[PDB]
Amino acid sequence: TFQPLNADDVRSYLHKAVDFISDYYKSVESMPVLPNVKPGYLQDELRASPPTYSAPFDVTMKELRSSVVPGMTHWASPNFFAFFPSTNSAAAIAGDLIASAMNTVGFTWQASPAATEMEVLALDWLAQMLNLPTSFMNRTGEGRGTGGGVILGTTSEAMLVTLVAARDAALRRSGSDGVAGLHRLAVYAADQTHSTFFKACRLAGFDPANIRSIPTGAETDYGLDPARLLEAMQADADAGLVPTYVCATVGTTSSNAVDPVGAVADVAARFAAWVHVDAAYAGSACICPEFRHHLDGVERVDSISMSPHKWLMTCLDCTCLYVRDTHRLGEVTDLKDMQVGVGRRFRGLKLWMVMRTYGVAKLQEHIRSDVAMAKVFEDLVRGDDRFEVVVPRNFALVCFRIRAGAGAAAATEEDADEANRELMERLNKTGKAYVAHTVVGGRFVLRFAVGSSLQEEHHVRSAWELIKKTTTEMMN
Amino acid sequence: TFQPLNADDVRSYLHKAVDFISDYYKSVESMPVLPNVKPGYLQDELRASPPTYSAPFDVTMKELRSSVVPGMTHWASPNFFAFFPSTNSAAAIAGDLIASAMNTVGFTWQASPAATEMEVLALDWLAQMLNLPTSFMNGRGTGGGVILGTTSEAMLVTLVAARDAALRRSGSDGVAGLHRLAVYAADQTHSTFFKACRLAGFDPANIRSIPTGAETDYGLDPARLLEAMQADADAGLVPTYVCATVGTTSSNAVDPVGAVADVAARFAAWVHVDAAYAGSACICPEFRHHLDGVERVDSISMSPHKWLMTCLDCTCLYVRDTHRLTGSLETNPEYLKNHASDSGEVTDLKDMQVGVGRRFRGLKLWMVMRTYGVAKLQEHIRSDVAMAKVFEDLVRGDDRFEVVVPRNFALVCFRIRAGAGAAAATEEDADEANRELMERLNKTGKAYVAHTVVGGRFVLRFAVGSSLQEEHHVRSAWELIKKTTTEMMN
Amino acid sequence: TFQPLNADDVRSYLHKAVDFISDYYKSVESMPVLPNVKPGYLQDELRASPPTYSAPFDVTMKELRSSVVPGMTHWASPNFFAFFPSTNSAAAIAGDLIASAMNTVGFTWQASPAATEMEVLALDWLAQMLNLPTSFMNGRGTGGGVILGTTSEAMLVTLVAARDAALRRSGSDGVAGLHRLAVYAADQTHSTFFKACRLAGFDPANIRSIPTGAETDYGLDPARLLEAMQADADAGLVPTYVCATVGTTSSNAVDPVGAVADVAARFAAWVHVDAAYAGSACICPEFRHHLDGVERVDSISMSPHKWLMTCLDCTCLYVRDTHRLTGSLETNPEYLKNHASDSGEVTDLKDMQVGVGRRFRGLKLWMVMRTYGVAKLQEHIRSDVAMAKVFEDLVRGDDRFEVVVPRNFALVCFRIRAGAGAAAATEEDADEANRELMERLNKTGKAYVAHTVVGGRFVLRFAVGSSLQEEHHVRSAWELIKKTTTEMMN
Amino acid sequence: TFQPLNADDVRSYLHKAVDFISDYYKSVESMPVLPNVKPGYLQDELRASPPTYSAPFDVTMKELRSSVVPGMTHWASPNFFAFFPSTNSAAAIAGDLIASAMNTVGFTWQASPAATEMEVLALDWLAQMLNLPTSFMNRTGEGRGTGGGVILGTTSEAMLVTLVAARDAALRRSGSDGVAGLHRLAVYAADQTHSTFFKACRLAGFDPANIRSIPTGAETDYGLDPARLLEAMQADADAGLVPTYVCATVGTTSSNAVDPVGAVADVAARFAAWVHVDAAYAGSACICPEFRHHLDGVERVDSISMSPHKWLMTCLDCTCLYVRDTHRLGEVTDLKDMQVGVGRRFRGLKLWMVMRTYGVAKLQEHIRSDVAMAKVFEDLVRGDDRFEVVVPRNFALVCFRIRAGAGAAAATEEDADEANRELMERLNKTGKAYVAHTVVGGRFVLRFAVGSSLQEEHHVRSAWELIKKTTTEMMN
Ligand SMILES: *Cc1c(COP(=O)(O)O)cnc(C)c1O
Ligand SMILES: *Cc1c(COP(=O)(O)O)cnc(C)c1O
Ligand SMILES: *Cc1c(COP(=O)(O)O)cnc(C)c1O
Ligand SMILES: *Cc1c(COP(=O)(O)O)cnc(C)c1O
Ligand SMILES: *NCCc1c[nH]c2ccccc12
Ligand SMILES: *NCCc1c[nH]c2ccccc12
Ligand SMILES: [Ca+2]
Ligand SMILES: [Ca+2]
Ligand SMILES: [Ca+2]
Ligand SMILES: [Ca+2]
Ligand SMILES: [Ca+2]
Ligand SMILES: [Ca+2]
Ligand SMILES: [Ca+2]
Ligand SMILES: [Ca+2]
Repeated sequence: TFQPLNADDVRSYLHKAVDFISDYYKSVESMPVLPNVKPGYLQDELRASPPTYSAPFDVTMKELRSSVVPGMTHWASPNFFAFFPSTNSAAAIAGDLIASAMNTVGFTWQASPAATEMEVLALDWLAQMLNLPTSFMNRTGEGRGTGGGVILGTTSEAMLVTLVAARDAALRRSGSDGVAGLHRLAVYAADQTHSTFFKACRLAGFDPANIRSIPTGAETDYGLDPARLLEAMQADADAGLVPTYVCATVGTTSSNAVDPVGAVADVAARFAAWVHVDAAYAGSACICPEFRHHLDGVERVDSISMSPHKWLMTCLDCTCLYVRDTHRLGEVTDLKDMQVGVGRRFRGLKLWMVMRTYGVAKLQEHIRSDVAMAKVFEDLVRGDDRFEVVVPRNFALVCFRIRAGAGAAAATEEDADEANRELMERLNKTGKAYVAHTVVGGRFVLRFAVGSSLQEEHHVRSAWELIKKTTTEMMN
Repeated sequence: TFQPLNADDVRSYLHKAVDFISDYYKSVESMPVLPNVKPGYLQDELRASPPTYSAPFDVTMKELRSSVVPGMTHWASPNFFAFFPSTNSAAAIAGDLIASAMNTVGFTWQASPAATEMEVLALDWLAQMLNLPTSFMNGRGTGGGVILGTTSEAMLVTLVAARDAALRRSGSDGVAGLHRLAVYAADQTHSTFFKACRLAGFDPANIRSIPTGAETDYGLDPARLLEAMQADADAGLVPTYVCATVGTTSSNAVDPVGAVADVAARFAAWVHVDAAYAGSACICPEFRHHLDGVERVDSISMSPHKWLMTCLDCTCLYVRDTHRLTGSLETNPEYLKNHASDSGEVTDLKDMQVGVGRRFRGLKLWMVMRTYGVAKLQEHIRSDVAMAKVFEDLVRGDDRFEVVVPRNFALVCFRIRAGAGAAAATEEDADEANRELMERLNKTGKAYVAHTVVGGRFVLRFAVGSSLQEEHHVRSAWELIKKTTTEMMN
Repeated sequence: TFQPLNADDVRSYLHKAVDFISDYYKSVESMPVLPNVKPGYLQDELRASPPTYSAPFDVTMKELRSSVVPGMTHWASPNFFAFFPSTNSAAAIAGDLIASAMNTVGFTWQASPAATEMEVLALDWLAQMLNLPTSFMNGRGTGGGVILGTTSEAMLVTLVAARDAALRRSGSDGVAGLHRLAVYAADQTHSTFFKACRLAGFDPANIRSIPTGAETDYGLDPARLLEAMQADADAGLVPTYVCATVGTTSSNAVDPVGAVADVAARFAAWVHVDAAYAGSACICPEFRHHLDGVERVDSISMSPHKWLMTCLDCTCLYVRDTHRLTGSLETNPEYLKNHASDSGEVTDLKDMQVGVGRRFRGLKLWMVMRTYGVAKLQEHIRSDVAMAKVFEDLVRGDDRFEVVVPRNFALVCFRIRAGAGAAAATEEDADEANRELMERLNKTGKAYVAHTVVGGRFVLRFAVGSSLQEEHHVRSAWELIKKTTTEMMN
Repeated sequence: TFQPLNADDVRSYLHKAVDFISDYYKSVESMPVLPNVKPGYLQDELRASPPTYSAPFDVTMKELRSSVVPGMTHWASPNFFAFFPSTNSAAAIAGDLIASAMNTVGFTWQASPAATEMEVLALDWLAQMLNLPTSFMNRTGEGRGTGGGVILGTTSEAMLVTLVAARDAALRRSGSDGVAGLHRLAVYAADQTHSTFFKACRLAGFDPANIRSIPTGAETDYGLDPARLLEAMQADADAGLVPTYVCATVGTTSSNAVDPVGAVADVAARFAAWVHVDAAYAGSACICPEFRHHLDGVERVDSISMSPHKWLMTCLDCTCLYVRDTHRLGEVTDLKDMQVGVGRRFRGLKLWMVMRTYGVAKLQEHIRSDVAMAKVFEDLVRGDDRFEVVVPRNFALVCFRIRAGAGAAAATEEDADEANRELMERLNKTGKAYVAHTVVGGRFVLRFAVGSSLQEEHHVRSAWELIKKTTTEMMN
């Protein structure tokens, strides 16, 4: 007699969830962004064992309010300035709600034709927004493309599955008996490429000795030097190793550096190496013509990924992987085999709803207005001699720091490192900001990632006032 | 001025979504479980290109109802009988909705303390329901767990940990020795295990698919496993990892976990238990014996998004030594550093998975257990098992049919017997008669049945438990099987 | 390589269209006659821009069913009771389909001889059914006819011919004298007549709307017309054209054609008879008296696309002297010259209309008469009249209501009487009660009723004859009126 | 008991009509394009009076086959080369079939919301295809335009209603008491503008003395000289007359001349005169970028019309009128009042179906392939010294003639006039062509209008062979 999807519970539980969400967005700014809890706090609030009997959903919701919410970091806060914002939208939430309720598993087209076709559709649509070549598209206006896509959970998963494909292709090219020649394969990326990529390399079975982190410096604004790449790949080829894969990043995590995609593709072409472009964050901006040059040369690379669940208003998970000329690996299917596990939820519905409800023009103005707020902040930092913008701002992330010589409490560059750490910690104690750091050229640097979905320009200006106020109180 | 999370839209879009969900559940039984669409229909109806301008959300919902829903296979239908049902609940849907709205990314504990602490709590609660040994929970314990999206990822990361330890202790020169490692699973083990082996760099020649047969009800014969492992060792290979399945995908065979563990311990091989579907049953004491010996394995996974009313994605992995996983999976990039991670007192769950980011998946799982309670979760397992028993006994009382293997949970494997009619004299005729019966059942729209092969024989699976499905749906499906069969014989 | 008329597409698109039409007629009664859509819904659903690429016609038909049909007011519904019904037939639809496919443009006889000769034949056949004087047909006759799209165009071209003759004979200096010309119609004459006067350059101060009242059942009083014309003449104006209506749009009043003609003949004014709706009834001998005196008028029009089962557009204009029309309307451009036109033996129908091109509209009208015959067309008029009489007598037997004027054809004008209940004590209350009754009836979706004003009183029209409508639809609509009324009183 | 729309008749009558149409298109080429009937033939075939009783539809269809079809001029023939082709499509026919069956009258939005909204939609869509300014559009992507459109029956109706609006506006500007000053208003067009325009002028009440036909000559390829226009409009203004309206034609009927729209608009702006652009035939080509310059300046004119029922595959009737800044004359309505009679059929459904089924790209290639066939013919004529192409070909119409001096039977220019007339008559007697003529610069000229929907390139080449054969047999 127990019906977990009975009509009354479904409507009343979801209505209570929706009420919570409405209130949460209306009040999240009034909360401290970073919570004031210590590890282990939750087990001192909630019972240690699952309850034997059922409770009213109201009891569950009040434990969510009393014990969960106060322990969260509010990514949705307009004063969240860390990492990259997980931008979101009413359409994306509604689409994921509907996918959760239908709860289909699309491991084949037959297991749900609409789910597979919508994932292909959403991928082909976004490929058009990015102005990708037809070689990355499944369906075309009248016919078929020569490429394909799949909606994965993470950029790391995108890296792994393209690493595996490149691995097996190089093993065949080099006459390996199975994996016996795996120790001859080498892989390459700039040292600013995310550390999860080198981890993916190790997961795929590449030898630690042949995984190359190419040093970058400020003379290229920490983008990969194609000459240093060629030098490293040639030396490996000369020594009997097989250059197998290069990851180029458009918009690195630490400082939003940009690797030159076309130059990297040409250098890798000397060795028939696979080239993957990681544009997890900044890829979203490339739907705008004034950012699309960052992907020039993508037509010569083998794969590209970007994550709408960062900067395209689509809640997690949504990472889009595109692969060129898929025939080296009618029926309308995504590349379900370039996926850690086939057998996961209908991720495509929310991405389609985002594009269909808002349209390309609003998606582009969402990018442009975030960039404009980032420029407002960058220009405020540049107007205060106590600070410096440590690298050029390419998108909506600004890297800045208190200079050495700003005050007597920042006399040496070691002093400045400590002052910037103290500033970041003071900002986070106010509850009116969440700032985290990185290291650029040996220096402790504050990141300022503009774009939390609820955040408006006055929030950024107010954050800057707070940075000025806090610095001033520190320096005397 | 464009505000994607403005209060008006958030409320009305979600209310329109809830109205759709309400209607959908009320009307899904009356739709055909399988659609009647051709490949490529969707881009025909929606367009080839995204719109330049915006549209009211009512339009999006209209295209959902008009173009998406008619192309769906309705997993939620009470007449969906294939694969394993994706059981679901109002609480799980509500939890995932709230997690989607808060949309926190919990790669570290600091990135959102409650997201990681609730996941740990939820895993611990499920471990208690499962009566897992305390060595899988977390004093001095090394045990621990992670929610992942899939069994495949759970297989992948334990394969990688086993691989790295084998290469290290066997003196591999980097990965030059990877071609020496060997892995084992019964031939009834899900195909994604063999795929995860290939992902991790294991050599295809060294991935052992151990034959099984009716002698063990297609469970893994431990003597045959010992034979295969010893032979590899004698040949200079390194036996590295064994996968045991409790509740196989095809016929719900159960591998003897304890004896597999004892055999593999002669080689210090990693033992993982895949209980993706049947693990949820083990919250019931009459099924917990299928996990006896888990106290001697290295890892076990099961998916609440199959049989524990928690919408996809939700797969729970438990390990006896988290340090063996984080050794292979951890990173320490500068931009993620924080005092809590430095202190060693928290586990950053990015170090238990492939990726960095992750959703707040603990919320839905906790909401399911917190709202419904153990007793209701147990009765949910039991009532599905009883419905499947009803169907099993119906099949048994009709001499044209046979139950192909013993029924351990809520999947019945059955077949039109050989010699049941003039259109099934041979076994080759029965093979074709069962395929005809399956295609006919699906064509009515009042069933979705898919097949498997059990010992060379074409077999129909009847997987009970779709959340909206009641006993009368199962009885009516049997009547539909009988009547379709009778019409096929003459 | 793109072939818009390839055989495969022509056949399958049209078969899909016929299937839609079949379904539409079978299901239209079950839709609400009036839609429930907001202004602007369509571009929301279809997009703001045309697609770059092609789509299967099945997609076009799907958007027809999903987005167009739900926004329609269903003229074809048996419960459509407003305006005048657009009566239709399988033969007329088939005729227009074939004309659309052959898609000839018949500006001259040579441009397609059969298109013009069948139009002449069809007009002649209808003139016979109407028992028009032979002076309207074509020996030595000057009479003749043209099929036009609208009564408005028929009004326009006869206004222009009358205008040009008045200016010529009254000694206008070019069009300097146009402000001296005057035109007359009863105030019950359709608003498009006064619009056509303005199009032709008549002065708004000189366009006479003669008052009518209950004394003549709102027909034009010829003494009041003579008064208005004589007064204008005495003042130096030139009475130029009079329009008489047989079957007015509001209440189906009938102007006395003979006496209007005799009054206008004292001034040599052009007399046109507008019988757009009721002219089709005059194929029945018991209605032909409404046209007595047509033998003395200059022109008469009526629209088979109202009450003669010929889908829009189809309006027939007859004149006693085609030369008075072609004098104003003809052109002789060089590229259209041909021997048949030069010979004077054919009438190029571009010289009887505003435009150059024209469809083969004679085909549908001829197919209707040829397939069904006069007797069936007569019985079609009579059965509609009898259904309207049924409704009229129902209204009469209920003391809360009144029939407002005598019923001449198949339109009943009725009203909630003053003093019928406590919510209709005054006439101002009855005016509001009838508007409430009308809005309620339409809200049910089982009726579409619209109103008119008869002698300062808010009145409901009940226009019988929608082609799918049977007597039980009329009886059920009366029951719906009674029950809606009763619920309104308390 | 007689149901004219009973289900059996509807299906069987329409199926017989569809069978007829299928056969007709398959066999129309085998018929003589021009029929061999004399005036009055039909009344000698069919009964003189309507039948008293009903007959089976088969009887009706067989009279269509026996007596109607043999008397038709087959506009649908691939060998129809006259006037302008009435191009057509399966989608347009299906849409008009469906409109005929629904049979709604859309004189208000409420009388059928979908019909009005679809007419506005189809107009706004085609305006985008023509790249008309927003000032001619009803709805915009996110908001509203400042203009509007209406789907009329004819170009003449478009002329009349814009003439009326311009007339009443000039009467108010000039202080006229009603129509008392109508004799002061003057109107203008080149002498190549269709004669139905000067007729429309007379219908609207303009004085014959003030209706101006501006002479054109070969020095402008018979396009209107803007200087001659200004000279005529200035002289009228100087004399006390009120210049009220100018019609500019893009693609004249006789020779497809093109009036300079922008220059004409600027000249008319001196006098505040209304400017209408008639592009009945050639307007359809302006959905292609390489023809769109012909409409340069449309942004400064008051109205523009073109007819999809000529060159955009939409069966009659379909003439689209657009009016700029409609506020000088929410709710979504066409300009139903700029229409001779409000109260006509749902013309919009077939135009939408054409655009939705085939898409912009196929509509453009339909224009380009007709033009290409026209160029093939033009180049064949130019390769034979006995002929001349008398004006430049702008679209898919070619004007050509046998020269004087071609043979001894074409020695004087009067002889050539008679030889071209004899050629045209011989071509039409074969039944394998329908050619009609015009006069250009005092000379008898053959028109050759490419584009009948069934016509392919071999049909045009074969017509040229026939012209060569026939000329040769004439000249000896
Ligand atoms: C369903 C099932 C799986 C599915 O694995 P995923 O990676 O989650 O797609 C694996 N193993 C078993 C036994 C199953 O029943
Ligand atoms: C966010 C980020 C990642 C992390 O990706 P996951 O989805 O967590 O695997 C990788 N690369 C870049 C450039 C990133 O910004
Ligand atoms: C319906 C009707 C009209 C309609 O005129 P149109 O120009 O065809 O729209 C005119 N007069 C009368 C009496 C009518 O009943
Ligand atoms: C076809 C044509 C016309 C004739 O228009 P109608 O629709 O018959 O009134 C007018 N002008 C031009 C340029 C034409 O080609
Ligand atoms: N260092 C990674 C930051 C990150 C990882 N996954 C993510 C998803 C969404 C926003 C940010 C993010
Ligand atoms: N001289 C006019 C030719 C013409 C007039 N109306 C038409 C419609 C369709 C094609 C040609 C045409
Ligand atoms: Ca923003
Ligand atoms: Ca809108
Ligand atoms: Ca650590
Ligand atoms: Ca159940
Ligand atoms: Ca297609
Ligand atoms: Ca003549
Ligand atoms: Ca009737
Ligand atoms: Ca063509």
